Amino acid sequence: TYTTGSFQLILGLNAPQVISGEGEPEGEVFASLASLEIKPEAHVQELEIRLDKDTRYLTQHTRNLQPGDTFHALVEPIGEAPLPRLRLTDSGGKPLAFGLIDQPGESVELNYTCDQDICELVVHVDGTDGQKDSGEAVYRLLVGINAPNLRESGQTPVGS
Amino acid sequence: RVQHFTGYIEDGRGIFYSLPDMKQGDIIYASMQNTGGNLDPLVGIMAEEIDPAVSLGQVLEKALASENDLISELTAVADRIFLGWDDDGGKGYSASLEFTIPRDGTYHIFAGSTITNQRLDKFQP
Repeated sequence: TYTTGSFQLILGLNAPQVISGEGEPEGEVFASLASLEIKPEAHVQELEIRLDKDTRYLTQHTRNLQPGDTFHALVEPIGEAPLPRLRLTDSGGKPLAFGLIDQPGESVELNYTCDQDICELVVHVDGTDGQKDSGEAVYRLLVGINAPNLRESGQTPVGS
Repeated sequence: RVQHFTGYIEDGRGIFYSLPDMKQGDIIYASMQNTGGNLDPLVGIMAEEIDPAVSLGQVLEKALASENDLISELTAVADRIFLGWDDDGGKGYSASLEFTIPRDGTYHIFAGSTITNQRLDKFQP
């Protein structure tokens, strides 16, 4: 089988002490990450959620985001269910973004960009506008990382 | 030129500090860190001393009743009340501010609490 885990890599140029495994950084750099030369890989996931009478508030946790990344989300009801509210907060609850209703008012969308070294995000979906017992309202939630084309994804959910 | 201050904030009641007779061309620096409790620092600078409580209260009045998007309404009110401000520019929720003194005169520094949510079961600023 294959193996998984974290690693430390030390590279040297005309520095015979590297093969000992104890080479301290010195001189001027000579190698760089190759993946930075091209475009990032998109990850998309879609889930179906239902807001019952006693379960009108729902939250979900997202994986860690590296600096420079982007985050998008949108919600579309299955049928005649009213549009719920959408917002984005961190793990402590500090607000970061709020949902915008499009001119064709059938969906709500959100967007964010990463600034800190590590960002942990939480997505809030709530339909507790009042106290009406609408019943079995069901919505479709689409989320993506580094996927600005979530409006027309086309491909099935890719990546992790 | 560095000076230290320590204080306590109760239910969003800020503290004013006076900067007498600054000169044009000076650069002000500010940093505010939490040392106890759940305080979320906020710092702002202005010329004429006016209590922001009446203006900031309307932001809590609107959010408490609707969607209103706090992060929008707070930025718009702050850009009117203060000449310069910062919420989370430091390590964590701490604030840090750089402000070039526009003209010659005196100014005021305002320290206090921002409007935030700290729950995941329901939204309550």
